[PDB]
Amino acid sequence: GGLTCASAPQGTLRILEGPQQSLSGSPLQPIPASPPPQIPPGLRPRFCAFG
Amino acid sequence: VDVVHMDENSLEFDMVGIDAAIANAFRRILLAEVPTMAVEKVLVYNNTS
Repeated sequence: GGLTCASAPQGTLRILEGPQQSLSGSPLQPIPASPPPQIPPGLRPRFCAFG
Repeated sequence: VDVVHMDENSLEFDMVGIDAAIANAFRRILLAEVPTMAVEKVLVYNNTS
């Protein structure tokens, strides 16, 4: 009436919960790159010679 | 000598026909040898600024 060893298991199942990968879009930056410093339009000379 | 502009606080004469040594003498006189009056001593009775 006691507990005895039974037949060895024939296989093992290991369960884990996993989600999946999306598409590669690689959206690097809101406003991207190093935007260049640049000329103010027209500007004009702010200096003249004497005479 | 020709005088192109003369507002108050400005002059632009020409000074045609003189050497660089005399012109430079005139320029250095105006900057450093023409006399002016300016505060030299200050007596401060109170100053809570």
